[PDB]
Amino acid sequence: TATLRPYLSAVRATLQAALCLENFSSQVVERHNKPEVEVRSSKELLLQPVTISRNEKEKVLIEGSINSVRVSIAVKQADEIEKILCHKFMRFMMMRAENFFILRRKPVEGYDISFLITNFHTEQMYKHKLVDFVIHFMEEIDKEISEMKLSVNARARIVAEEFLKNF
Amino acid sequence: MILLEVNNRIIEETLALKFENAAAGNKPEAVEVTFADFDGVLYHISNPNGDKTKVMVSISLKFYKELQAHGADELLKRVYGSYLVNPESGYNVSLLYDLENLPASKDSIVHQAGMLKRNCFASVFEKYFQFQEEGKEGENRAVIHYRDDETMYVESKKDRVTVVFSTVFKDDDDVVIGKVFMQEFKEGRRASHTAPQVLFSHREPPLELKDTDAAVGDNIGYITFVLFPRHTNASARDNTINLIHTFRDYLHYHIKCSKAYIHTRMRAKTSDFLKVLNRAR
Amino acid sequence: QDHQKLCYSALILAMVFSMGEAVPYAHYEHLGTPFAQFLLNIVEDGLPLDTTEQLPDLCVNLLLALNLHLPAADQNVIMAALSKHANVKIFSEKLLLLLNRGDDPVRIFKHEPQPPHSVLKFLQDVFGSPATAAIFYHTDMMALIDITVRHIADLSPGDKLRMEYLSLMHAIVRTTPYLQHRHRLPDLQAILRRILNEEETSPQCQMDRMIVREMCKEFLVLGEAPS
Amino acid sequence: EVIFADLARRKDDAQQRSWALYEDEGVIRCYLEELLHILTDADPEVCKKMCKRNEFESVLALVAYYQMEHRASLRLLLLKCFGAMCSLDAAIISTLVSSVLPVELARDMQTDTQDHQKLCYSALILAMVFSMGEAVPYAHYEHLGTPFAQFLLNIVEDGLPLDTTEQLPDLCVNLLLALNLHLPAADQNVIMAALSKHANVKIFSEKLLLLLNRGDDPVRIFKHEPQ
Amino acid sequence: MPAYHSSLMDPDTKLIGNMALLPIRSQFKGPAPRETKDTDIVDEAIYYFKANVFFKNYEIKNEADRTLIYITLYISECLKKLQKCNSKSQGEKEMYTLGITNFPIPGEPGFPLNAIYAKPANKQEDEVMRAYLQQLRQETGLRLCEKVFDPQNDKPSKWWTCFVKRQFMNKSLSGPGQ
Amino acid sequence: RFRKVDVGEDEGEVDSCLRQGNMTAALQAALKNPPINTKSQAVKDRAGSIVLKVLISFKANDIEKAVQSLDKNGVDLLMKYIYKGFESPSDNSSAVLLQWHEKALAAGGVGSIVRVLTARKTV
Amino acid sequence: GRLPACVVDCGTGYTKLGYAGNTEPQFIIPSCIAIKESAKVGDQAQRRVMKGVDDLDFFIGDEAIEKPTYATKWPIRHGIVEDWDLMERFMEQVIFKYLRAEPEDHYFLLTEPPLNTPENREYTAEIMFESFNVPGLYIAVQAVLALAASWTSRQVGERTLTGTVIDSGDGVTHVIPVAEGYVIGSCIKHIPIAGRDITYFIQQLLRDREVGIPPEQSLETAKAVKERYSYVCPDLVKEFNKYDTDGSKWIKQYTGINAISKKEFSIDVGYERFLGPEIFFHPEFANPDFTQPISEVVDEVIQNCPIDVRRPLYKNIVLSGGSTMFRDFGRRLQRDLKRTVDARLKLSEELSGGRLKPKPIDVQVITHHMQRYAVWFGGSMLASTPEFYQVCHTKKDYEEIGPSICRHNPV
Amino acid sequence: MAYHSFLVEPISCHAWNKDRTQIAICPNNHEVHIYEKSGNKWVQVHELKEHNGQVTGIDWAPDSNRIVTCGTDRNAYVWTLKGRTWKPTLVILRINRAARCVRWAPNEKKFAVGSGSRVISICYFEQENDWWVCKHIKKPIRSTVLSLDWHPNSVLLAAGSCDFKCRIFSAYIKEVEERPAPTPWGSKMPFGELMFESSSSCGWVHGVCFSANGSRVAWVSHDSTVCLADADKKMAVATLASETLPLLAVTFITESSLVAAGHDCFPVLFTYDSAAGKLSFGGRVSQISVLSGGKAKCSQFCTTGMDGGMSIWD
Ligand SMILES: Nc1ncnc2c1ncn2[C@@H]1O[C@H](COP(=O)(O)OP(=O)(O)O)[C@@H](O)[C@H]1O
Repeated sequence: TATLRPYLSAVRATLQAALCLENFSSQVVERHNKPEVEVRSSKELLLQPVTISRNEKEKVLIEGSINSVRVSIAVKQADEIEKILCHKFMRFMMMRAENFFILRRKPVEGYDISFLITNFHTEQMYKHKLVDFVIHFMEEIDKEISEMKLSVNARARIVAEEFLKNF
Repeated sequence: MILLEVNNRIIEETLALKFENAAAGNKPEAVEVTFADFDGVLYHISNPNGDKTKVMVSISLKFYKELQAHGADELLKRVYGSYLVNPESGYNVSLLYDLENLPASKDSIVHQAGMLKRNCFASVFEKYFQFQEEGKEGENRAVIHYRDDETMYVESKKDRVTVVFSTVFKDDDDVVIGKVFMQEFKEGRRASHTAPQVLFSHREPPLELKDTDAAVGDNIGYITFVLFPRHTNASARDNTINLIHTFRDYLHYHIKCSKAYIHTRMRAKTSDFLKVLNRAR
Repeated sequence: QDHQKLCYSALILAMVFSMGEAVPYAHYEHLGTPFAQFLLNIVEDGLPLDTTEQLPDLCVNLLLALNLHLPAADQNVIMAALSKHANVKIFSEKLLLLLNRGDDPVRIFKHEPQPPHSVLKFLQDVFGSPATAAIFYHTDMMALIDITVRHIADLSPGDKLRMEYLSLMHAIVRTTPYLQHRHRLPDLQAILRRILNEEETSPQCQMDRMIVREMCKEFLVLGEAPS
Repeated sequence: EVIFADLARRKDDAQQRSWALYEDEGVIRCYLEELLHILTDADPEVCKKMCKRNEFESVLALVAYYQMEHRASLRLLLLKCFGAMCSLDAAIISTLVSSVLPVELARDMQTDTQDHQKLCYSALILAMVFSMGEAVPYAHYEHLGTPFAQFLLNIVEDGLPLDTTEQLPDLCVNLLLALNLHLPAADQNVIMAALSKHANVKIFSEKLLLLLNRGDDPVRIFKHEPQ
Repeated sequence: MPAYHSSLMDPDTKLIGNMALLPIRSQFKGPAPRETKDTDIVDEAIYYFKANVFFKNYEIKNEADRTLIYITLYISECLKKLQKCNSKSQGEKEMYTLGITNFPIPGEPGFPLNAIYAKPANKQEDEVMRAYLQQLRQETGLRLCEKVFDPQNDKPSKWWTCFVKRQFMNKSLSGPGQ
Repeated sequence: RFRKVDVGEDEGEVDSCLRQGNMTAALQAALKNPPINTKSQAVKDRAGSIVLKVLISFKANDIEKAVQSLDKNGVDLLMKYIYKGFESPSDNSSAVLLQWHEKALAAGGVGSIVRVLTARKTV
Repeated sequence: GRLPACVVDCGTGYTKLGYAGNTEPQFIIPSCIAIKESAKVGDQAQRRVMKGVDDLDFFIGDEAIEKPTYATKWPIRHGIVEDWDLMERFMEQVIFKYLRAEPEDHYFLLTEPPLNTPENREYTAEIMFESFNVPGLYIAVQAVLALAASWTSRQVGERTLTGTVIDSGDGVTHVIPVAEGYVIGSCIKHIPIAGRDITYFIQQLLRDREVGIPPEQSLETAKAVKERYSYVCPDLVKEFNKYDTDGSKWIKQYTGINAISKKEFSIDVGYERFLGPEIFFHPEFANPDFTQPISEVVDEVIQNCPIDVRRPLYKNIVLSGGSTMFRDFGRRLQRDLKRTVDARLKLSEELSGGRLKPKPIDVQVITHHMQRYAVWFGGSMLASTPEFYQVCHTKKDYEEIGPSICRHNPV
Repeated sequence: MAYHSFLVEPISCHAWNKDRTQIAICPNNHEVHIYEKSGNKWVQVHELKEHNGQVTGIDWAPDSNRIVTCGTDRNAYVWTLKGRTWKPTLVILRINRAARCVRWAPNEKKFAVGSGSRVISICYFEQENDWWVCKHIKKPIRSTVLSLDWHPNSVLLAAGSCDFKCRIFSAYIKEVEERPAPTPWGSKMPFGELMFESSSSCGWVHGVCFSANGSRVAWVSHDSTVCLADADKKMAVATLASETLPLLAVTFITESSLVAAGHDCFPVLFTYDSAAGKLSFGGRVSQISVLSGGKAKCSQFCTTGMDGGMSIWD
């Protein structure tokens, strides 16, 4: 229902506030340094989860912490065919998480993809370009799925021709 | 490969090799090999009784009882003649060559041996085509369990011979993708005006077949071909029979490939996303 | 027989017509339907010399530019070609890949008094009659309704282009068998609810709300309550 | 520095150079054509200093890559680079002459007469390197001697059906004149055996006098000091 | 791992810098005594050469290895000249003029192994090892010139000239400074 | 097996102002009662639902005046209710809350959002 | 009736295909794929983009090695699958064109190199369970199958269930100690030399020595002289002297046919008869950073194994894979080992005053005619057994747990 | 903006020599680099590299010329310039988790280390061992201590913490120091008594500072808030919330003005008035320090940040 420009702008202003990360050695093991949003072992270092959604199916969850932020987002699988094609697209993107330094190797339960930014990423990478990548993903994902649906339809038609024409 | 080829390479290779050494005469080396094909066929090539000079091919179709009701016996004799020896134990057909008497037409005998599964199936079509080409109509309908949960119904009508492939899709991916392919088969005449009518019924038996215990369920599909006199006639029947009996595996083969084709494109689309994130470094 | 000259000829015609001005009527002796049928054939199966596979793209670009100046769908010398062509498989597909991205290939230059968005124009001209509405395969038109029902939702108020997708849905509703298959009708109504209630007050927003009132008055299934 | 580093790092990728998997023509083409520009747009003394860096490793690695590469497109750009390098300094020429490069060019020409464009450039680069009259390894005469001289005489007398510019006749004259330049003595000279054995040479004869009439010397293509 | 190492380090044999002045069975003038055994350090180098150039790690046992390695580096240089020679007579005359050129000595710049040879500090060290290394070069070139040319035609043989490209662990006695 | 041992561990006024059409004050009326201290859960869901009724029933062109009438405390409370309504999606609700967000952001900036994230006593 | 399981051995040089219960593979095919290259006119800017059914226009095996208008690709590198896009296509035509087995009802035995990264087992199971629809899969350790092939082929009474297996495919060499049928995985060592490195070293050495081999056939001739003229030498420096002095007998002419002009050409074959396979004993030749001879690595493997098993292992060193087939290979490996072990004992006499003399160790190196396809044969015998259908991962397991069921390995 | 990028990587702490001729920094590793102002351009003069893990705080005693360092290796070391090379002295710090901050006392007889062990270690020299020994403040600190500042009397110590609360503690070490005078914070001040607690409950407390009279503490929190507690109003605390991102560090520059900095990457001035007791945003990264004029009347101050480099302001 709601248009795409307000939804992205609300997400951007939220995510811009959550990337105020810091370096923070953990309290629970001698001198381990680990993202509190994933280890969750002390709870005065976790921020209140916040959620932005444009309808009942497309929602972005932001889970902050003193040293990390986890961003997990869901996209509308409007067709039976899109569920398959979206799962495969996410799988093949998630299969390369060592190159997308901010990407988890598994999604958060009930979300299609989920990013994890550490303080180190906001120190080494351009922080504002990490936001722009999350936004650029969120803009393009459904155009990319639509292209796959068309390209599969095309293949099915050409393969049907190559059988029938021989009779 | 877009189409599945009809001739088994293992027969085509091993017989061509053995008959080559027979033409050179150098040695009757032993052979013993077993291999499957589609449809649960289970071939065997062996030396009979240990006679290294004789070579015997056997077929093992699980559905040959209630296929030889539709010929599938006189046809094998018409095509193979002297080569159609008595069945080997446990197998329904055997076919014996020897390196002493095989003719110089080596390429013909080896190619026709590779067709052995096709020459078993072909008799049901050749019979029902000849019914349609001669105007009988009241005859019984051929039911052939080419797999154990998946059955072909060949029916003759004064204008038509129709070939209903019941089929089963094992994963939900295959149901969703398969339902796309057969939509393009439904319309496929739009690009090929002479092609046979293809109907697809999904979960439910087609309404004329609805007088037998045809299955119902989300995994089941019925595909109906309609073959006109431009296909069933004596000039076209052989090519038509070659195409039709492979259709079921043609469909499942391209389902597999289309999933692979998607994977190629997904890796490309991923790489063009990664190219964006690299600008954040 | 000169692949290079053919490519530049097609490119220059697209460049030349890219501003949508009317031509001498003497032009349509050649630029009429026989040339349009020629361009459809080049896209549908190409030429042996086109080892770059490059003419199909140039010829798709050219038909969009050629149509840009024609006023209507009934007289349209291009649409009369599509009607009479035996089977338009490939052109149907390439046109959707462009609409999906939503860019306009014909605006190759920066000149400021820009014409209409060429692909939205070309599709509105396709659907203006039942004979050309049959161009699409069923699966293609399903993907078309999906693509446009998405773009109408995502465009913000006051955008020039949101009216055009509204007009293209109006065209599709009015001339295809839409209300007998209803492929995305729940989602369309949910958007038309929002569009009709939209409290923004710019002239283009008023025009968007008006064309929804035209569309729902013609087809009362639109604007009905959710299921 | 970046180009000569990366070209070396590809040349020794012994897996990819014989059991190809990655697509690499594009990146190599871009690196080679970038190299060719710098060797001709930049200050020659810098370009010299990088070629002669570590006993000509940058040069000799690129030569060894040419023996190993077999894409005709990539081969053609490598030749253009070798010419520009050959123009810089007689120290580079004498390295190229002493390396494997002349032998592969002569083997290529005798076997692959079809790529007219590579064939012309091959004869040019081969005449350029020999233009200084440096002594070669005796192992070179095995290919360069009497068989190759007869092959050139056949081209200059009879031509090739693919040559529409007649550049090969003139280039083959210049190449025979270049190879002869370094040979001592007289009777055993591998070129003179070819002239003796060839069946009625005559076009070469009258082409040769037209050079003497003007008195110019096509082989002195570079201004390098010890004429 | 184990490339071939020098056999003939007799404890009687004097050192200069980090190189052992092994006797040489040569008619050329020089300070080391006249060898009389059949094997000689120049012949060790020449006998090992074809095998030795393929190994890519080389552990110095003693000063004689720093001596024999120098010969192989010089053989990998003389092959460059004689592959161009039309005849054995040309090569023999050429090789005599090659070895007398003033090759760098330890620690003098452009010498390829400044990490591993220390410079002679004094005239009676320096001049004598020049007078030694010179006669090693003179003999080494001549002994190749006897065996690289095939006697049927004075072709500098394919089997020897094949090695010209294969520099000894990528070290050149020409020196990388040129 | 040693390794596996776990060890070492208002509504009658709100609807009155709404029915009077005092909509700007109806926003204030909702924000008077923050159930921040409440241990009860259902009280929180009630308070969020009441404020959502005002945010939805507001006219879209008047949201600018409504937000601008709040103090900086009200703006931080408004944000804490905005981010709550996003967790109960409904066909209209998300479209208006995304607009309330943009105007509350223009008033309170990203700092107002940080005070949503850092709020230790979840409303 | 009951259909035989499929056995596929995805070698770095040759893939081997067939059904369980056969004494030979039905096909031996080079593990390469020919794809249509005309896309390179557009693909100058970026990797080839596929549309329509163009990705079905490919050939594999002997149909692909010399086609005039297709670029041959070699998907497998160090035994690992390096480009899963091409390997996934290679599997399609293997299953449907050659074997003609419908995947849905045939179990697959699919081999693995011991160095295989876990991530690559996830992918290979994911392709077989989910791109295809195999009912059950078993990723089998190549070395154990090679030992069992010798066990089941060799003479009764000498069928010891323990041995050190040296497998040298085309990609990498593995030295695997086995005792009582258990792989001692901790003690495995890998030698980064195999047939490709031998081929490339010959290929370089010809290109130094013997210009005139056309570049397209440079790989063909290096492979041919390797397989037909090369042998493991007894002593390197002495062999050079033998070739220099008796060159009339040691130098062999090879005559090749030009792929294009179909003119003949000919070469001397020389030092690259014994150079080449020498790189097993001097890895520093072909590889900059490895230096232990194979006859050194084998002893370090055994002398890390438990003290009881060391003596059994020396009695049953099994050679496997085509790169071990050089003439006199095993004879030298034994000699080097024997010289290494008997000295190890002799030292322990002196450090004990000769009060006791140790029993010798009987180093024996064994070879068997399956070596071109020994791993495959060992698989086809395993796959005939009823236990195989109990050991396989069933498709239902991949429904309850993802690809992660294939993380594990013998180490 | 005077600026100089020492490193691309986060300058994790800095401390200044007595006359500001030298600056000590962490180059985002377990080493401390000292730079001397070699004319216009900085040159590295020393590299203190005894730590076994990342240094997290540095301080430089201006009268005694000693550098104290602490890190996530749980070490602290006091560095003395022995002739020409800095040599360390052991601190028996006795903490089981990372150290996070260090500050010398104004009298340089003692220093305090805040840590993840939920304690503040107060260190003083034990000359019979030639090592430094600790007493621990402990009782009300519920989480890690992020920042410290000393009262000018060298007894009262203000501490910020992840449990949202600023606090003032009496670090009176009776072994080394004469009893302090009474103060407006209180007359009692034995070791470890709790003089003050913040009203705050939400954001972490990143930075804490005393006024030069010691009568005021200000702190900054992840709420993007500044607060100032004034002892002469009997510990009434002003508050100002702000629209920008959080503030990470703060300093007084006069008794009535602050400078602060935060994730917005630029410095911000907050003034205060003792009449109404309100902060005011006078407006305009990892820590701030005063170069000249001190906390009473600063003339220059400087900043360093995760974005790298050093910056000086007037
Ligand atoms: N007679 C032979 N002598 C030496 N090597 C051989 C011989 N025959 C084949 N080879 C080599 O064996 C190598 C490996 O083949 P194979 O064992 O099938 O490898 P893999 O099974 O690992 O793919 C190939 O490089 C092939 O050239």
